[PDB]
Amino acid sequence: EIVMTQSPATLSVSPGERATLSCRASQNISANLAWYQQKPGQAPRLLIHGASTRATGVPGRFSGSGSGTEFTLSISSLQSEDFAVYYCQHYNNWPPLTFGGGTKVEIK
Amino acid sequence: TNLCPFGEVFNATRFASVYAWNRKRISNCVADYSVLYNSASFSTFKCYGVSPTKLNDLCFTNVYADSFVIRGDEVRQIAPGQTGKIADYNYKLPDDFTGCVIAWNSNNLDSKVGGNYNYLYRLFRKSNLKPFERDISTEIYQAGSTPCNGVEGFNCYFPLQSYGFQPTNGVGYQPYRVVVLSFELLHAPATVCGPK
Amino acid sequence: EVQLVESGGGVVQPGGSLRLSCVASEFTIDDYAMHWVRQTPGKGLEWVSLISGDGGRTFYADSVQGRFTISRDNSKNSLYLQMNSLRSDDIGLYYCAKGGIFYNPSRFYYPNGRLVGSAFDIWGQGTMVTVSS
Ligand SMILES: *[C@@H]1O[C@H](CO)[C@@H](O)[C@H](O)[C@H]1NC(C)=O
Repeated sequence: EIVMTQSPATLSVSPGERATLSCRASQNISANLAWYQQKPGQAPRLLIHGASTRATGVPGRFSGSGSGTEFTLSISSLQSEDFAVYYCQHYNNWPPLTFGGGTKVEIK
Repeated sequence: TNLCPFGEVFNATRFASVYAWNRKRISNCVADYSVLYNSASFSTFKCYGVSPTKLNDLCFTNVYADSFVIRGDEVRQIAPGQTGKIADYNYKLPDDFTGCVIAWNSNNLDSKVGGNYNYLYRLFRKSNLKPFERDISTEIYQAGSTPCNGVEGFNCYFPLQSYGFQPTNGVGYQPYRVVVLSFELLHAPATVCGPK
Repeated sequence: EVQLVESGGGVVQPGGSLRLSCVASEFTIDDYAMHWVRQTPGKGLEWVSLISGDGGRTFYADSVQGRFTISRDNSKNSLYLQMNSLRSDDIGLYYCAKGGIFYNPSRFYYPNGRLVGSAFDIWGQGTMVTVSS
């Protein structure tokens, strides 16, 4: 039912710069929004479970912030291994789960 | 000649959940075990460490009746040296166990049209339960790599989940009521014996 | 690593029937509520179907609630999706997933229960189905 929207449609940013992704939800989520990244040719993998708690095996450069309606994913530094499409999924109480549109991170 | 209160235990209207199994101490009474075996209601009557026919011929200090309700397929896990959710994290029998386990179907008694969701069992535990150990704490279980500060989350799960007992579901999911009679002669005095 | 391997998806004409089977390796799916998630090429991930831990409570997306039916086999460690009457909107990859446990209603969860921690940490490889004439 709820709609998850990513403000950055496509972020073409040179490597080595902070990246900001903004996720907005229709209803108060109360910090139940995970993040996923998908490189081409691979299944998307869990990146940040919870609002800001980084997941297992994730480099410390990725960070989460925000709560309530608005959440944010911050990439501290952009490398050649950080190019993918990012979806902000929500896992609220009821299982009409909704993903996000996706952000295109491109070189230069 | 006073009979033990087997009727209250077996014919209780409500049976305690498996995660907190009801425990009754039976002593200072004559127990008619033959009545239980003669009844054909009990689907499973596995006995460990003693033969049922000779059961009335032996005396014990205490009889512990552990009563609960578990699904049909999980009644197999009630046996010494067995693995599974009910065996490990809910009710763990010792490998050297002297007693019997009785199980019978209770589909009409428990299941309802909307479904009987009262009974619930424990999903997670940090360490496997020791024999005859019961824990009722509902601390938010942690799957590792992150402490949630007691807040439900991705890897942080509430330990208890409720059975869904639909009336027309398969035989595996139908509610089986189980009573484990553990006979323990703790020391020299013995008060429980069969009829003469 | 924990793996999910799927099969049974393939090209089919519109209105046909297909069945997808996903097998879990190096862990157990007895308690988790597994998901079927459709990723249409050119579109983001779309949650399609859900099944409870015991299979008693099954949810579906609004678009595909009429047709798709999901079942699970804990003994065989498998998840089956019986697709029927495929439409043009169903052309895309299909992923198995392991969401959080679906708590059936109880004393602690009176209003119809809750789905806790439904973040898909484990993703299958994918079995693309095609609705082509
Ligand atoms: C429970 O009640 C039934 C009759 O309703 C009776 O036949 C049975 O013996 C009772 N159970 C016990 C343990 O006495």
